[PDB]
Amino acid sequence: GNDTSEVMLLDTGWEFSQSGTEKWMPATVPGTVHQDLISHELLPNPFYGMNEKKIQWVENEDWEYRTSFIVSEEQLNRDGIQLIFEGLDTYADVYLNGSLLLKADNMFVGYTLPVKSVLRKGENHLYIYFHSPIRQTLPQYASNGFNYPADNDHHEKHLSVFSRKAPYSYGWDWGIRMVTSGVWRPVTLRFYDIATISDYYVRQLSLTDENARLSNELIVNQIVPQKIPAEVRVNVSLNGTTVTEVKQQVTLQPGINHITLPAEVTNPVRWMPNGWGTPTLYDFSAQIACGDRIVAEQSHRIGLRTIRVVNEKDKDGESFYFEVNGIPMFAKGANYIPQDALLPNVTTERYQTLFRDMKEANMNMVRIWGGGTYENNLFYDLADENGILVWQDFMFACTPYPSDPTFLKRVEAEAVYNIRRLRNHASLAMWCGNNEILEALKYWGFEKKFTPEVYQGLMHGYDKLFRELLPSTVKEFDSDRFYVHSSPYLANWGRPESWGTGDSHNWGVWYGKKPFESLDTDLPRFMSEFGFQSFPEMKTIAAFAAPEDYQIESEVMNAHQKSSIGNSLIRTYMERDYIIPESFEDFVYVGLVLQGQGMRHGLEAHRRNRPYCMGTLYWQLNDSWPVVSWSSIDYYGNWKALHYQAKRAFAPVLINPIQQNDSLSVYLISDRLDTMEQMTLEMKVVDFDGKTLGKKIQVHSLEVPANTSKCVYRAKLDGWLTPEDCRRSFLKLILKDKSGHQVAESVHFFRKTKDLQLPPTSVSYQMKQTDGKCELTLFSSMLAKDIFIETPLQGARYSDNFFDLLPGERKKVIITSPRIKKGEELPVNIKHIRETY
Ligand SMILES: *[C@H]1[C@H](N)[C@H](CO)[C@@H](O)[C@H](O)[C@@H]1O
Ligand SMILES: [Br-]
Ligand SMILES: [Br-]
Ligand SMILES: [Br-]
Ligand SMILES: [Br-]
Ligand SMILES: [Br-]
Ligand SMILES: [Br-]
Ligand SMILES: [Cl-]
Ligand SMILES: [Cl-]
Ligand SMILES: [Cl-]
Ligand SMILES: [Cl-]
Ligand SMILES: [Cl-]
Ligand SMILES: [Cl-]
Ligand code: NA
Ligand code: NA
Repeated sequence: GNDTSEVMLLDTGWEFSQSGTEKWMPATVPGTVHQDLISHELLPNPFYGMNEKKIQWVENEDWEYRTSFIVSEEQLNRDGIQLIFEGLDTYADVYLNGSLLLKADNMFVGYTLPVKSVLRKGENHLYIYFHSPIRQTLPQYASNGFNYPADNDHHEKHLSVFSRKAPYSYGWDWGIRMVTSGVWRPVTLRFYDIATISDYYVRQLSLTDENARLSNELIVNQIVPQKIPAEVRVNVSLNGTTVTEVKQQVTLQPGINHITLPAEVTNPVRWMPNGWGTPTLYDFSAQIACGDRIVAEQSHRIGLRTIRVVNEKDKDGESFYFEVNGIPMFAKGANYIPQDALLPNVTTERYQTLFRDMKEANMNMVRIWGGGTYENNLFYDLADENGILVWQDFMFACTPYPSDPTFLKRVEAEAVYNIRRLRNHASLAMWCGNNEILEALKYWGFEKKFTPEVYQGLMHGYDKLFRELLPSTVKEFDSDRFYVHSSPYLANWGRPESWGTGDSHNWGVWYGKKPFESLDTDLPRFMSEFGFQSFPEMKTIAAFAAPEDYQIESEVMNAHQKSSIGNSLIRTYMERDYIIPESFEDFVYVGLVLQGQGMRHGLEAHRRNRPYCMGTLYWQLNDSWPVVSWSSIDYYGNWKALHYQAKRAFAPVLINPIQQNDSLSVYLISDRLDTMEQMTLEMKVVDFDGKTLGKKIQVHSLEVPANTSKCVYRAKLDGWLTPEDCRRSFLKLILKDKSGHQVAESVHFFRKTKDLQLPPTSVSYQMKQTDGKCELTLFSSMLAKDIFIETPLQGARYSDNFFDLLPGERKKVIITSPRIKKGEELPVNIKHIRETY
């Protein structure tokens, strides 16, 4: 960083051409073939209506990129010059001034190339030829004798498995097929003296409250022929002030040098996850000094913490949980997918907003699921500074893969590159070999699809990749981080004997058609996947569809559904709990309410059942395009009802009323580090007009210990509420400390929404609108159920939404958007259940 090197970004002056046309046009780099075409209206909007079919032709053509740049005489006399490609998608021939520098074959590898002997004083010409990844792999497929069973690869021929390229680019059961190419990450040229730091690893040797012991491991590449005396320095600082400083004398030899400097931090300030404290980061800087001058420098942000994954046999089967700084931590978060069909269109602002969405929803963990990418350095920096643990899959999902020597050598290159790239992040907690490949080999009926000899080949192939190569590479390069070969590693949703062993993917809800209530009984040791779909709200549907298409199974809505079951299954689930509205608009509103309430029920069952269950990661956080899917946040950044419900279900203190077998239990759930003493629970039945039925019920002298779920109240329904009252009232619950200050509250309904006697009502609101802001006060004299405050403004944020407005209780809501202007009244439309029939 702060050294005598000069860096030139090659981010301007690029042109592209469809190969064999000789027509050139301006391009943006980093970027994609598809975005470059869109920018010159050579493709329609890939996301609108039926346009998916209309853009498939791009994957059959080859594509060429070129730029030129100036090098001075002074630059050419530096000791060394490197050209760095952080990403090429995928089969790319790189030519500089007549030299073939590189034949790239892995989207997930960065390439560092020496170019000083090939550079010229004046103009320099860089050309890149991108072979179609389809045409490049058709002969490979022809030679194979069988088709890999990759059902998410939306083509007769399943060519995805032969290419180290983002699996979802070929299609997915929530995804558009956009098999793109190009310079997907930045290109840089570094001019320097003596040497570069190829790698800086801060290895934590031990950590106690009294001391942290580190080993600073440096790989230094020396480009000059002489022996060079040098001083290696490491500076450890906190908030700009030096904590400790160490140095070592060396003489650097030509080529690779290994340097190790120990360092200690007495009374260390620990990194803590979101909800448990501050995600404190130290600045570790390494310098190579030759005389006056600092020839190379590299820094990392470093969090001092311990992370142990506990996976041991016990009385219930096999445990699966995270211990952070010595304390077992119930996991709360979601599975993350790519934010766009076109990865470089995802901006810094969009990454910062997604981490804001996770932190505000009380999350402490994200799984980077194995059909996407190894994410960019910014994703992992934001995880570090927001206290969110990362579960990292390798990029293999839902099919067996090849295991021939050439293919395994490509995989080894990506594994070593991305382990060294990511191993200094505080957030990084564990590596996972793949998503569901063992499950697929055991249970998806491959015995019947292939010969005995091919099935046998697939099974031996699984072990070579997932039980040998990947675990050895983690042992060698990240030896204190946990690795598991697959998620889920043994449990099957169809086999209850197996649920006590490791993590679960519960396909029972959605694919199995089970009701949401099944989640109270079908418990795992750790839920790493479960979910339910929704249509996104109307302002997103209008981005891909017209009013002619507003039907659950129109041609266009079916084109924005990629699951087998499809859109009618949502109708099937809705009927069990809600009256089905006639309006499409009203159906969509109720679908959002449905997904939120059903999933929140599962999240609550998982926390309630700790310590048998030690975490829950729902499917899925986010969307790559305008689509019907399992997401809690649509493509445009709009929170669905699920996201507000995840935030509530993940609250550090939670009152959880649960009704089973005509009785009510109330559990108090805490992920706090401190115990709470002398607490009062208070409850009160209130009818849909605001009249108390009976007296208040009070439970005193309650203890809520750190990191526990405990029952503190049970009562039969017969003898308390009339069946008529269960249709016409709700329970208010509140938790207060010794002094009577409120620390939590909850609302309970005794019957399904469709069996409620909801009074017709209207929600009135006053509005005060300034620049960037609108403050609403809401009022109804009768209960309004599950209200949705709807506005046309894309990405508008709400203090709250998708909540019950209680009878004669005024409610303040704040709406923020940089697009909100004083004197330009924001349109507001307030929906509620009773209005839909
Ligand atoms: C789980 C997800 N629910 C889908 C199938 O139900 C599919 O994306 C994949 O199997 C995921 O792991
Ligand atoms: Br060089
Ligand atoms: Br180099
Ligand atoms: Br050495
Ligand atoms: Br990047
Ligand atoms: Br293993
Ligand atoms: Br019941
Ligand atoms: Cl020196
Ligand atoms: Cl937490
Ligand atoms: Cl076969
Ligand atoms: Cl219909
Ligand atoms: Cl309820
Ligand atoms: Cl009404
Ligand atoms: Na990079
Ligand atoms: Na919990």
